Amino acid sequence: LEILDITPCSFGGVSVITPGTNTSNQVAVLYQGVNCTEVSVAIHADQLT
Amino acid sequence: LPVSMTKTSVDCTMYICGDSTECSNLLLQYGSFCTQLKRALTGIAVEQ
Ligand SMILES: *[C@@H]1O[C@H](CO)[C@@H](O)[C@H](O)[C@H]1NC(C)=O
Repeated sequence: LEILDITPCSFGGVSVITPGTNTSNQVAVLYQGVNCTEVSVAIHADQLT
Repeated sequence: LPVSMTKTSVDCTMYICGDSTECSNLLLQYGSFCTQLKRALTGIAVEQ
């Protein structure tokens, strides 16, 4: 008999930054509109889709 | 004079079939209908 909220699990967006593959192969990733101290623990739990 | 509007990045699967594998599968039967929507929303953000 207590009150509990319901929230989005982790609805955001992934954008990939990358120079031309004719130049290099390194890639840096974005995580749209999410505090990524939350994904840093998430990769530890490997719960990232 | 307005110069820009709020940029939107709606997503097909997450909007239509919230975390439902069967729903996403039946959406795949609709072809690339919504990739057009994603591209158009990227476009509107770019023009803003
Ligand atoms: C998001 O930013 C940091 C990093 O997580 C932290 O202060 C908190 O989680 C969030 N802060 C705000 C103001 O939403």
